[PDB]
Amino acid sequence: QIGLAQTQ
Repeated sequence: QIGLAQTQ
């Protein structure tokens, strides 16, 4: 289980 969230 991997959750990866990115914002710029």
